Amino acid sequence: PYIQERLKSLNDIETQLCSMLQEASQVTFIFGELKRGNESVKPQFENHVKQFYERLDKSTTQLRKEIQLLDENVGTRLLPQDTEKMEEQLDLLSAILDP
Amino acid sequence: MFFIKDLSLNITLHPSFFGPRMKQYLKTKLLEEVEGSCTGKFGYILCVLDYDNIDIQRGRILPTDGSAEFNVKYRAVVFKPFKGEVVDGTVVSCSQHGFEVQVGPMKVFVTKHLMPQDLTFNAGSNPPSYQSSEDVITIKSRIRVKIEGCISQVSSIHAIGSIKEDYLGAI
Amino acid sequence: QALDAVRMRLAQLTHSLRRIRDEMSKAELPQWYTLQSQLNVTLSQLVSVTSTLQHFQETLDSTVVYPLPKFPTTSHESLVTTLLRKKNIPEVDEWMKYVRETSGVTTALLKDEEIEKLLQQDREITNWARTTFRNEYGKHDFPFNVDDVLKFTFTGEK
Amino acid sequence: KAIPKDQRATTPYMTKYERARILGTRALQISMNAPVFVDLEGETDPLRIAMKELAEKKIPLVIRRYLPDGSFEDWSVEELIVDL
Amino acid sequence: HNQFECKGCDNKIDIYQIHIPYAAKLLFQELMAMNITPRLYTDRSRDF
Amino acid sequence: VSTSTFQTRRRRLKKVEEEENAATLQLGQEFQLKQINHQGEEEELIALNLSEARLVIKEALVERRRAFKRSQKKTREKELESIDVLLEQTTGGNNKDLKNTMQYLTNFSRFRDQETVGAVIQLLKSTGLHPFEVAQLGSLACDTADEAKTLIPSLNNKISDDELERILKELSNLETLY
Amino acid sequence: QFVKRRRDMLEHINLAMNESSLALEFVSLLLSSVKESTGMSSMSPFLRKVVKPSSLNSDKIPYVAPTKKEYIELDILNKGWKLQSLNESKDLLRASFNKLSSILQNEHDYWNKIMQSISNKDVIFKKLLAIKYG
Amino acid sequence: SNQALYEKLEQTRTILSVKLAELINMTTIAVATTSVMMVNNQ
Amino acid sequence: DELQWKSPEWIQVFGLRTENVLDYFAESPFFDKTSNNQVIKMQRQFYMQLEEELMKLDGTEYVLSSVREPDFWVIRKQRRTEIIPLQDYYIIGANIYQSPTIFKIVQSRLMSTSYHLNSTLESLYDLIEFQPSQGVHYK
Repeated sequence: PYIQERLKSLNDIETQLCSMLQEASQVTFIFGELKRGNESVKPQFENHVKQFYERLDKSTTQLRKEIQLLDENVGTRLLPQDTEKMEEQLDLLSAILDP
Repeated sequence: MFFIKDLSLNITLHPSFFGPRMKQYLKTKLLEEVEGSCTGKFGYILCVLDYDNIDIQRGRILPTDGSAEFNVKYRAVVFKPFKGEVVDGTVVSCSQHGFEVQVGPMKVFVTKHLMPQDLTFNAGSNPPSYQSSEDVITIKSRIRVKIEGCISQVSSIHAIGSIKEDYLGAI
Repeated sequence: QALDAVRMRLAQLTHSLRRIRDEMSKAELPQWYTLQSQLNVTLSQLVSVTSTLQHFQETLDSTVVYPLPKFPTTSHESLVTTLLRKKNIPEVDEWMKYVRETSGVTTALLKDEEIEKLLQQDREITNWARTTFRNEYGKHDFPFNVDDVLKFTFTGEK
Repeated sequence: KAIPKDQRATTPYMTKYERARILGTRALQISMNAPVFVDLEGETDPLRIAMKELAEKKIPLVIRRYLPDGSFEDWSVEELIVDL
Repeated sequence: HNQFECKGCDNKIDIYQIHIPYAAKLLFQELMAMNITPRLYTDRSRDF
Repeated sequence: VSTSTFQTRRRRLKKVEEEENAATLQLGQEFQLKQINHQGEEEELIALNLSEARLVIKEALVERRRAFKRSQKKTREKELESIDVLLEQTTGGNNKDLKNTMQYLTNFSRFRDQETVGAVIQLLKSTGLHPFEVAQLGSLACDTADEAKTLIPSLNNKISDDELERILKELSNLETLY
Repeated sequence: QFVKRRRDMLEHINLAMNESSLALEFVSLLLSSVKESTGMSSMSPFLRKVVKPSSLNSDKIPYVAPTKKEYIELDILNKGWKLQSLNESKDLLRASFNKLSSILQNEHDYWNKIMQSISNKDVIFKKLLAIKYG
Repeated sequence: SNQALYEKLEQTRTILSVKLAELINMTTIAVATTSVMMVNNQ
Repeated sequence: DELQWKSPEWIQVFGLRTENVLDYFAESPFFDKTSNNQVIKMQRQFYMQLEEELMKLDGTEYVLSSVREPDFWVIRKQRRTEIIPLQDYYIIGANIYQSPTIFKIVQSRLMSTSYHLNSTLESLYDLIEFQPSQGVHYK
């Protein structure tokens, strides 16, 4: 369903955020490495740190759009039977009469 | 300046309000009628103090209609400008005739002729300003004014100010 | 005038501290957001106090503090020594010694020269980091009239 | 100046004029849709309502009795004897 | 416009309203035309 | 319905008596310094400097929010925002007069804390000047005793030139560095 | 035990309290010397009573700042300490990342079983969801 | 009412990014201990 | 600035009094042999009149900034040119008091406060459990 798609998108956004956090950690530790005079991680430090910002930016673009879609869907896809019981019993009854 | 004054208002209640939320309606009717008003006699009645200890007193019932009239005593912070008073404030408007300085609840107008000699209105400036060599006065700057006189218009008090003398002007 | 500001900051900090203790003394403890809020207030205060200390630290390094003739030196000397105690928290200085030993590498000997080269490496690394920050930051973007209808149904006029 | 309750010396009984004015005033207020302090046992005339309120001494009014000097004694309708 | 004024007094503030029989409003205007001042005050100053 | 005062006056029919107001300390008939309490006792005039006025109003508008939630039962830049919150809760909202007064007071106040204000209050009250002058001295920051005696002409000879400079020194120190 | 941990926390925070307060009082008296003027009012009542007015003194020195500028080791100590703090912070952040990741696993499992949760008829209300069956 | 959510979220994003970069600037650069405390805060 | 020097026995071979307090100032580790007093002493070997003698000589000076007998005195270390100071030592209870700053004591204060702040912060920070729907709850 549509709501399922929305929820899936939101979950994806959550995943993105998590990624951002992880690469924040990476960035911190590897900055610690660079300050100590290890430059070998300069490629990997900046990569993880830049991939973080890229991932965070992507999540921001994805999340803000999702919020806009919710506002546009108000009144459209989003809010602002005993005859069924009877058919069940009749079915049940004819089944008893003719097993 | 900026005084605290002991005042009393007369409100009249129609009998239908003679219920349990009476004192409440009265204090409310006081804050409606008095707070944010302005009179030549007291200045701007800005804010009523001690909302809990507003004295409602007893209400004399008028003898024709059943209504009841109270003398609500209250304390308020007021604002009344005086001639000769020196005030800091902000420029809010600035034309070829002078500029207005918003001071508290009231504006004060500084006519182009109570201004330092070389400080003159230049309209090519954006926005139009007063442009001395060591001063530029425009629509957002802070000024110190001396109130040359007040005009009472029982609804507001307007006044006219000078920045010409020593120790005045921009700050 | 500076000492007045310093005393103000210290007073505020003391207040926030007492408040924290008060919140802790209650069994259930306060709403977490409130505790964090007060914590932030304390943060602002202590930042102001450290910046003010440091700004006056040249002027604070400048003086001598001893008891005046009116001080009850006879009865309590110990409280006077406590008030004048310049010894750090033995734990703060034990983790200062522990941090410093753990702080990489970096052993005395040295000697300076080579230590200034180390500091230089740190500073140029800082510059590189700043540039990187600059570029990385560069990489992102910041029908009808109801009355008339009714009137028709009641009188027939269009 | 206002005479203290413990020093009041006017009649403990309600005057004809007082009673006529209380009944007039309540009836007026009752008629201006003021809250009624009694069970209207089917009553509709505000004077008959007023009479009923005064009959049960459920009238929240006070008589400020002025003395020729300007001073006064305040008396509650609840406390005034209605021998009229 | 809620404007009040008693020019000559320059009083735009200390003003009251009263309910009197028009014949008295008349009588008072008449006594004035005849140079007599029937000043009406809403407070007392004598006591007794 | 015109809001009255705490004192009485003889209606001599001659409305032509009112004088002007200046910095000869000739405030109104209303604002003269020997004035009368609601309880009837004669107390002195209360003029507030800003900071002091900013606190009175703030302290009062909060006492009022309390009472409204009771009956419901049955950094300077940051403060400019919080204040506009308090107003929409406690004031009639149409009160543009008060809204500016708070923006003004909040931006022009020299002393932030009630402690600091009290320190000014203490200091300035040994001088026994008019309550109007001590208010001005608390509102207008001055460096020279001339600056003071120029912006507050009401002084001139009430306080010495050097004793007034002592005070401006202690005021400048008490000044809150926002 | 959690409560015991709370006791520890309270203990530490209380120590902080005492220290900073002490500093403030000392400052207060030292100021009570000249200005003040109202500054001495920040002193505790017992302390205020205990000490007669007019306490301590001060002297003039430059060159304590120059001696401080002469010795540059404190800056190096600062850098190192900062680095250490950065490391601890790194570890902690890694931990947070893991925890939040797993939390996201379970929560989105819940949300997926709830995408599977099927219908729009019934009224759902809320920190947990409840349905009105009746 | 959803616009408020959008505003709060955007403000939150800006705050997060800005605080991250600015904290990254704050360290590298008891003063050091104070700096560490500030880092912890951010 | 962090230390306290005491030679409690030095009182015993003399007794502790004013000129004594000066000399006992000389006995403690806080004293410097680069001062003028040491020179005067050595020259003598080979209390007002002392102050009179310090006016002739040029160098660092240590003078008497109090007498409360037999307990307290300030002894001032000053640089004479007009007299500039340096630092101020107190003598109370047969123990030399270190002249600790101004700035350093404040440093101590800040340090301590900050430290325990950190402790509380971490300890409490471990405690909370976070759910997106539940926010932060304390179990």
